[PDB]
Amino acid sequence: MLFTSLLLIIVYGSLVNKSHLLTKLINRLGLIIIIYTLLIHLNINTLENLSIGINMFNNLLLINSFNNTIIELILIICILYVLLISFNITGLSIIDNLNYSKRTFIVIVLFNIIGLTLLPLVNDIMILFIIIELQSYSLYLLTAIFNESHNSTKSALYYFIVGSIASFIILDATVSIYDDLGLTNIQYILMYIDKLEIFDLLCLLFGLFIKIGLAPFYSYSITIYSLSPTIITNYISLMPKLSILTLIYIIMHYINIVNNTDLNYVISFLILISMFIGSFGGLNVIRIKTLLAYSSLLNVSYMLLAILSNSNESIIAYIYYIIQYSLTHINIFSIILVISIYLPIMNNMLNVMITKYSPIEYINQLKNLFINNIFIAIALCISIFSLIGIPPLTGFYGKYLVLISGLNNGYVLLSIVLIIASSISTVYYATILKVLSFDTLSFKDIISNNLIINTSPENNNNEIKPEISNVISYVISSLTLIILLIIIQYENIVKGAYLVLLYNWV
Amino acid sequence: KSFLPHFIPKNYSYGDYPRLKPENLQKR
Amino acid sequence: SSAYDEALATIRNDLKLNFRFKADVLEKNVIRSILAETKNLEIDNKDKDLDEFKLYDLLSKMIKQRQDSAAIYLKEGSPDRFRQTGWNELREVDYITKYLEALPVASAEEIEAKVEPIVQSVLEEEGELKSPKEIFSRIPWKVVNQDWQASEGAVKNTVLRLYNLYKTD
Amino acid sequence: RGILQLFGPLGLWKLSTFISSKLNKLVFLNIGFILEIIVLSWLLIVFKVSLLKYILLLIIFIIL
Amino acid sequence: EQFHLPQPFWPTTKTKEGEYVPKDSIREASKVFIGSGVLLGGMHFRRLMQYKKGSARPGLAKYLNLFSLSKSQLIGFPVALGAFSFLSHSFANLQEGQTATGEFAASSIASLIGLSIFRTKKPLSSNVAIAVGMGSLFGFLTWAGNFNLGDNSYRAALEAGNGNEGGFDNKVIKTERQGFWEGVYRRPLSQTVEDLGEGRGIITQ
Amino acid sequence: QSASTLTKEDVLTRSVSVLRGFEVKTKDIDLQTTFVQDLGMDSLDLNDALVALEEEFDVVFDDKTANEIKTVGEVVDFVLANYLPTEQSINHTIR
Amino acid sequence: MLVQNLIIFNIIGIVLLVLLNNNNNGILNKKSLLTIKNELKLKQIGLIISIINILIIIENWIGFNSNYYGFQNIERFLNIYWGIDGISLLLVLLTLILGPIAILSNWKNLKGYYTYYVISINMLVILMALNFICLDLVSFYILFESTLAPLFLLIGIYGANNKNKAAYYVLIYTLASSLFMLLSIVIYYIIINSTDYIYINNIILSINLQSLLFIGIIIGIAVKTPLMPVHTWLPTVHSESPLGGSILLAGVILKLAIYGVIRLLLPNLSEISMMFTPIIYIISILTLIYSSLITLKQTDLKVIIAYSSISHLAVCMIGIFANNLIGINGSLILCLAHGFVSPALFILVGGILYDRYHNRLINYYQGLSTFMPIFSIYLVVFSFCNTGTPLSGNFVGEFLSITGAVIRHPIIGSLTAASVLLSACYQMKLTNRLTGSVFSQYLHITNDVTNREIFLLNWLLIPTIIIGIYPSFVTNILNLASSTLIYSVLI
Ligand SMILES: CCCCCCCCCCCCCCCCCC(=O)OC[C@H](COP(=O)(O)OCCN)OC(=O)CCCCCCCCCCCCCCCCC
Ligand SMILES: CCCCCCCCCCCCCCCCCC(=O)OC[C@H](COP(=O)(O)OCCN)OC(=O)CCCCCCCCCCCCCCCCC
Ligand SMILES: CCCCCCCCCCCC(=O)OC[C@H](COP(=O)(O)OCC[N+](C)(C)C)OC(=O)CCCCCCCCCCC
Ligand SMILES: CCCCCCCCCCCC(=O)OC[C@H](COP(=O)(O)OCC[N+](C)(C)C)OC(=O)CCCCCCCCCCC
Repeated sequence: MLFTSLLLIIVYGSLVNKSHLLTKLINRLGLIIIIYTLLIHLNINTLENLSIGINMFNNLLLINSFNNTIIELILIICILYVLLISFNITGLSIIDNLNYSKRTFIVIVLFNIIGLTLLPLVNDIMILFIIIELQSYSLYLLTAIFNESHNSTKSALYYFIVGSIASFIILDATVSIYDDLGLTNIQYILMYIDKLEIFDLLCLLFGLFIKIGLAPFYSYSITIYSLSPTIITNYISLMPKLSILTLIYIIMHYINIVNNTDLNYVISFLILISMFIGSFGGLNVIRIKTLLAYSSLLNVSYMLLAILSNSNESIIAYIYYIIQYSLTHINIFSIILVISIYLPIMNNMLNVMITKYSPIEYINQLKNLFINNIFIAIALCISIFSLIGIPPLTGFYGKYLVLISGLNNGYVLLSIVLIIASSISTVYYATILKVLSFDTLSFKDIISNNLIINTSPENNNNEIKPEISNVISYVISSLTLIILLIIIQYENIVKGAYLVLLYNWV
Repeated sequence: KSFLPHFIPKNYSYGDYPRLKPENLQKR
Repeated sequence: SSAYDEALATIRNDLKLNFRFKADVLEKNVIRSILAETKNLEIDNKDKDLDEFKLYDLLSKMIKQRQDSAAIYLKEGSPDRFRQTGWNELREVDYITKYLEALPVASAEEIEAKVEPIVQSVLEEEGELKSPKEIFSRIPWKVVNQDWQASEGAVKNTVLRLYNLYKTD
Repeated sequence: RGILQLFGPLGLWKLSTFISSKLNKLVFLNIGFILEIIVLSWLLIVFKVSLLKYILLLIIFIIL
Repeated sequence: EQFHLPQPFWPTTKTKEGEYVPKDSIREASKVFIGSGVLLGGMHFRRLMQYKKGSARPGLAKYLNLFSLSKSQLIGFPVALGAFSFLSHSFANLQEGQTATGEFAASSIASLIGLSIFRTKKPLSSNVAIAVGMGSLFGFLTWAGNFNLGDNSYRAALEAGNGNEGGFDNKVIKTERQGFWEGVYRRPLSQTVEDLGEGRGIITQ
Repeated sequence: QSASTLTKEDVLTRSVSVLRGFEVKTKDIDLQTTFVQDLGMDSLDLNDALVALEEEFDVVFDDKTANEIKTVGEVVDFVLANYLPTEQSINHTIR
Repeated sequence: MLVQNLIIFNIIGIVLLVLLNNNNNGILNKKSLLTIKNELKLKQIGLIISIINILIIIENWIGFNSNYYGFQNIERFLNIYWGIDGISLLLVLLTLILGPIAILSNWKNLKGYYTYYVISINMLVILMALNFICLDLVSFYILFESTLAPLFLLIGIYGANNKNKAAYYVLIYTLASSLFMLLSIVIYYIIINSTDYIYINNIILSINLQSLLFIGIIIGIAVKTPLMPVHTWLPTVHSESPLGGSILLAGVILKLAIYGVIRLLLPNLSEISMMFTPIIYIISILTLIYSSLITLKQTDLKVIIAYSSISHLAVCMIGIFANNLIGINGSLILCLAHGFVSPALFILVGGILYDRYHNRLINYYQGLSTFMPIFSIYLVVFSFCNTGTPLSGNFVGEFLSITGAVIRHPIIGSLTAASVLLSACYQMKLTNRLTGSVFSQYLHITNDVTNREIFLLNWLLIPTIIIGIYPSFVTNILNLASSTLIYSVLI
């Protein structure tokens, strides 16, 4: 469905005239395509049938219940992202027209979704190299979609070079495995899992660790996420981690067959450093996207602890954590895009320059959100308290399940460190909450006729005009309550995670 | 005659806090 | 007058390292400005030798001027487009302070320990304190070169710091 | 107000300020900087794992 | 009669008396000292070539300055690491095994030896505080069981039958002490006297 | 990267050094030192000094400013407000 | 019929206040009638909600059996089992009683946003009350740390000048320490596959593992009582949080640590609790002695009250760790008595003096009995109650806790008797100064204690005297539940 509909959109977009309205309607067509793709995938793929694992296309691809769950998650999260570009986020032309300016926006997303879904399914070293480049190239194009932006082109240049080096490392690892064994199919390689250099697979993971911003390769990820536009950072900082982490879990599943203790220590060493940089790094920063980049690094480290353990509880921990983190990731960036309407207008010290690509760029731009919009502020507070890990929010159960897998497999040092890192990271998490609400009682009797929303003309002075459009506000409302009220259906959701099998069987 | 009680420091440096001779107000 | 030669040797040596390694431009501007001021010190203080105390006063004068400039810029705004002129003054003070502390002299803490007993005595032996002049009269401004290992300017500013703390009114 | 503040909010703030200042200088867009770190990580593969703690002590030494 | 104190220590594989062949402290420490010196010295010369390759490009210079080490650091680092390798192996041989106390001593002393080289322009007490901090971190590292408990984890114990998969039975009392991860319904009273002692309510009032 | 790194004291220090390479009347130059009276500069001598000061700080005085500047301090103020680093190639910054 | 009714009614109560106040927020520039008189009609509804919450537990109290061993009112809700025994029943009643008292304390002394404050207070009361009726470690931890989110915002919004520092202290001190308790809970769920109270009490773990579990749990508890040297957050929070926040924190939150010892340490880690008892006594004795001496040098009026709570809860920790029924009952009695006297001292200091003069420095106040006689009467009476004078519930709790400590350890447990002298030293020095000498030259004559402040003081004084004179109202409920926590093998 994806491939066939992508070709039609490519031709149609180049035929019709260039306009913002047609691009937005074409974006809605892409939304229907992903929705149709989800319906088709759910019709034929079931958890019970895929438990054993089914080979496809001359065994080049292998789909199981573990892989199928992530693919369904990828399609769903992509649907929520397209809603941002398929509908209004602020209702203001000066702000929203950026999303409708580039026609190939929906085309590049559909290219990347194909790469994202097929990556966990790779069963050959040749197709592994092909798919990882297909996903990587699509991310470079999306980072450079705004080619009139100096920062966007600079970030894409940085993204291309770092990813290309990682691709070379991935290619170098697969070639070294072929030299030792002469086989390209992973299942054939598993026959010689006890006779190949298991550190060559560590070289493969090193290339994958670069693509997810893991330490010591964290620096480029933070720089790219902060410079890129908020609409672009929202995608490139979450989507690559959905597929690569799933593939890392499969590779670590194969590595644990021989159970190389030296391999675990090296990965533990990188996880330990990533928790230090992830926690202390965000303590002294002024940009919100820079803060979220450190937050992204820290949370990936938590998931890697579950991946490194690679046990039955790890499947439950990883599947739950990746789902709830994605929903929190979408909710936070959705709120950030909307709340740009409450920015004061100058009418200066520090000569602060704010561009149309990132209207919200500093943490202190979130000031007085408790007064400007109490419901949106609480929704952000719930999301932030979830990242902290306050129970009974979705974030607590994610860390609760990760700790179970870590301590069950004997990672006492990492479990204690991850909890110290959580407390350290709470400092900058609480700073967001301090900016939102701690000055409410002093600024309650204040006058703000210079906000961006105040420039919006009224219709007839009698219509009750909402400040936010129907779609984006509903998505925030739905995601916020799912995070808040997870205790109601927590037991059944984990039971669903009980049935996700990666060749466990019995 | 009068003398200061015990444990009264001769000197202190609390940043820019003014430094004055310790005086027992009971003896005023 | 050899410590001044040793102290000036480091300043010139650091400039070569800054240029060779392409280090901070501001540090290069700091060092080149000190050598300009030090050039005046050579001309003006000729035939009177060059002790470290006159070098300490030379560096102290530079530090206070930039602090005075920074105190105005940080209040009224910087004139440059990027509003970095005020912060540049503060960053240059750190470089000069780095060379100021490298001089073989006593720190302000030791001088404060050698001046506070004098300040306390004046208050105790007179009842009330109104001006630092009464403290200056008891300062031996002839033997403070190896006993206190301080300069004229170093002692003068320290007494003012303690006088403000100890002023009754 | 003393040792419990050194081993508390005041001491941890000074520790956090020192550590976070170093990490702020490590984040800048530079191809040569990130390239060397990637190549440096290849030494972890080469080195025998019993040297990890020595690397850990070396890393802390550079923070100073 | 020693005092009855709690023992919050994770399980460790023990070697019986006569085992634990000692480690050659000199040879192990010399490999770290020589290896660290060649790499740190070798990279220093290589970075000098990068400076000469171009010195009019601010971007290259900024990253080179961060990785650059002073002469004292180029000397102090191999000595500190070499001293750490020697003391860690030397203290382990004395105790017939590696303990957090020995690693705390090995890390703190070696760090202080190194700190006295490349941190000369600092108070001695300042270097002692960092040495204590550095030593405590590696003592905590050994106490936690390095990066992984290995065969002392619950997963390893569960596979070996030392877990709690079979439930519990009060009618079966084991004279020997249970496993670290094993739970029981009822314990011998003699074991309680061993752990706590007679006194405040055990056996006697 | 592309930001001014000048200070009022450094700009004044280099301004004095440039002006001491000419045949000025007095070597004591400060912010309030006037070109016409204290330095004894005529029409062409003043313009020679202004262009020489332009070369030092890599700045260009506009026509209105150059035709109305009176004191050295005004030159110092102009340099601080208007100086910018010259844009480098793509390789100098990102590499 | 308890947790289901309590959560559903309060959730409906939260929704009701949100719908009414936030209906006209759509840039209407409106005036409305609910906001008249500082949102009186919205404060009144929230006050009624707190009162009804008390009636909910009273209906279940009628069916409570004091002669039945084990948990009663066992209920399944949200995939969680809930139950009540003797110890849980009394602590729930104390938490719900302080609900209306906390709301009434800030009736007309907030700068605005009363609806947000009312909802936050009621949410905290219910969350803390639910923490006494959960029947597993995971549910205990969820409610143990869920209160941080409403409390962090409450302090940061309605706090004093240093509210920002106080909000960071309470959020980080109580979370970084509770995470160490979560590690012990995770270990239980790994090796036993369950965290149920009854299930884990019957399991004997290795003496080394019990030591590790005890340390992880005690770190979360010791920070929350609090105990030295992890106590420095509490004086900052009390001196900056609003009066209603101080009442809940001093009256309920600090009692969760004592209840945590009952549930998480005594019945499941009994063998290691005996071994740790000398260490706990040494820490608590030093906490009691040091805090009393530190209180003598404090100048902030509300900080003095904050340190007084540390010394009293040190006695509670000493009593609850005694392996006899006298010490255990006395610790529970002292917790209930402290739950009334301690908020009253904050009301006198942070609610009466502060609401008039807005300065908490001690140098501004002396001779207050000249123009505030009603204030001085309550101040003196509550000062004697805080010092353990008989006829007050504090004396019954302190005497039995000291007696139980001596029975547990005659030599070092005798040092707990120093609380009789040390508590009177700092408490009376404050009261003697506030009432003695001439009226302060820095104060203007103003109103004495009003009717609203009289109501708060009287209905906090009444439970203290009733418990002090006839503590058998409390002992009868506790006797069967508390007897299960004793570990001894007499042969
Ligand atoms: C009772 C309640 C207790 C609660 C708290 C318990 C923990 C207490 C921790 C105590 C240690 C921190 C407090 C003292 C540190 C004070 C820092 C300081 O004074 O300055 C920073 C110092 C450099 O000193 P300087 O900047 O020049 O300051 C002037 C000093 N005269 O910079 C340094 O030299 C520091 C050494 C370099 C940095 C080392 C970092 C290595 C890792 C440290 C441990 C972090 C562990 C994090 C684990 C999770 C993340 C992995
Ligand atoms: C010999 C080759 C180079 C060494 C290997 C470096 C790469 C691997 C380290 C992983 C982290 C990558 C960080 C980025 C690479 C570091 C590059 C570097 O060396 O820059 C030095 C940097 C700046 O130092 P600065 O003094 O400000 O500048 C010198 C001017 N003369 O100084 C720094 O701040 C860099 C240190 C970053 C902080 C990393 C901390 C990692 C965690 C350590 C503690 C572990 C936490 C757990 C502790 C308990 C464990 C039981
Ligand atoms: C027991 C389960 C309860 C969970 C749900 C509780 C309600 C959530 C808020 C939705 C309604 C809303 O945001 O409405 C806002 C309300 C009403 O305040 P107001 O003064 O009228 O608003 C101002 C508008 N004015 C000025 C025009 C009058 O205030 C609240 O935020 C109170 C409830 C939240 C307290 C705790 C926040 C952090 C929660 C973290 C969870 C871990
Ligand atoms: C095991 C029991 C653990 C108990 C809790 C541990 C200590 C908590 C300290 C509170 C910090 C706070 O409140 O963060 C806020 C403070 C603000 O500092 P401030 O008060 O404004 O003064 C300082 C500011 N100045 C100088 C401008 C006046 O920022 C910090 O310090 C940031 C670092 C906090 C990291 C905490 C991580 C703890 C890791 C887990 C334990 C090893």
